Amino acid sequence: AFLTWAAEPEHDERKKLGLKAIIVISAMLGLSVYIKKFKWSPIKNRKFIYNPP
Amino acid sequence: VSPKTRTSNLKNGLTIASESNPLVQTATVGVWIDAGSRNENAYNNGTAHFFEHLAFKGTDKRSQHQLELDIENMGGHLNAYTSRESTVYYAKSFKDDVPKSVEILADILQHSKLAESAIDREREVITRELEEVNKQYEEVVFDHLHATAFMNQPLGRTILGPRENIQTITNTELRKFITENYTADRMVLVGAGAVDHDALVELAEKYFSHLPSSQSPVPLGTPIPNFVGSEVRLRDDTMPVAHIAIAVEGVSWTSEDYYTALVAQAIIGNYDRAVGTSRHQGSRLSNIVSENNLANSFQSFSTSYSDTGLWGIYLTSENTTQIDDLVHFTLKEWNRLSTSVSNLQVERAKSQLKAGLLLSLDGTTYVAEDIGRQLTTLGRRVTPAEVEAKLEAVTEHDVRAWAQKTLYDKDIALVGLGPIEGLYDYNRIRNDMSMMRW
Repeated sequence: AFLTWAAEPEHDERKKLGLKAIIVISAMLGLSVYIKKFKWSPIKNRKFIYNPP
Repeated sequence: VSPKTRTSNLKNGLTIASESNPLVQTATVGVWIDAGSRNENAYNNGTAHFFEHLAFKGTDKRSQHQLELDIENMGGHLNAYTSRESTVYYAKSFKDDVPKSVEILADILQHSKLAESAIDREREVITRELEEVNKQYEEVVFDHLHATAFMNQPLGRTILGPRENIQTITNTELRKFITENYTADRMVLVGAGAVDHDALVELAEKYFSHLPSSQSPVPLGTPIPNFVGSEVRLRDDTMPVAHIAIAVEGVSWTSEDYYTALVAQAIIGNYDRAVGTSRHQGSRLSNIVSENNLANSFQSFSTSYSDTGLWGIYLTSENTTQIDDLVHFTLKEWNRLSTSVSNLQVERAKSQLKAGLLLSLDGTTYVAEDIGRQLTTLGRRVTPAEVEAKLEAVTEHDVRAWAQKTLYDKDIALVGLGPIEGLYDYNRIRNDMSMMRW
């Protein structure tokens, strides 16, 4: 254990910062899906009537 | 100071309203009805317009030919139009031909034949009208505009109705429509020009006294519309001119913001490259558009109905690579009604409107149309003194407050016809309804 700490002494801080990053990034991913769908809905929902000239 | 509008009622509830002008020798009498296409359902949509054709096709007394001759002999003419909320039937004549004209109008409204043979004949004429409106681009644009703004609602239907209904309209449903809708409490007999009010009331008692009254008489101009932000694109690369309308939900006739909406509309104003003075107009949009050749014309509008309205602008342009600029600059001028307008623009627009609302009424038909419209939408003719007071009450704060709740960051209905490849998608147009700097 001690030697593992000696090789990577940032270990504890790194994993806590990673937890914060995971949470924020996941929420941003969820919101980015909502926003993309919101903005794209006029394109996805478009309908056509064709009357050949 | 114009002469006072006199108003009387009959017993059935028919209103008579008149404004005499002893300087003219002609008169416009007619019947304004608080009824139109909006009163149809989906199955009989087109009936009101169908009736307007049959009204001139012969009555129980005069045949089609006799009707023609009787009017020819009068010397003036008869005219009619059906809209979404209003039907009008009027007769322009000589001063002393007014009793003839009232009698003919009373006949065609109350005592029309609606003969199966004539229904069948008009059924083709009206079918041909479906393929020839196609040319009147402004009407094409505004009919699509109503269809999309009031998607699947009665205001969204056209006046002509679908082809399917035209083929299935019977004399029964025609008769039913005019029996339910053309009632005395919904009708106004209007005379303007060389008419005596007391003479017109006597003629009303003679011809329109046996009109049905409705079971539940509501006041004149009594109506829920749910506006849909949406777009119709009718791209046609072979057309040289693009026609674009953009509108938001506007104000009804009786809104408290009715005058505020008119002032805001006057701040943007109209423009037409073919008119000499248009390059010098005060409107900011006019200056941008004229300096940059962005459009052949634009026309701001504020259409009202009993319970809603559409406020917006109609643009025509040959500049097909700068449609984006035209739309961008137009909507940025709308943004400024929310963010920037001050007493400078507001007082200028009020000045221009105080005259404009009076100027419009320059002939007997315009006066009659004004009395008829006001009586069927508000229940009274509003005096110019009252109109001057309501306009004066509009402040810059009122305009900004109205624009912030009606225009700012709101959904639009958008119709484009012609070479509109350069018109961007809905989001980019709707994003111009706000300013990120504000």
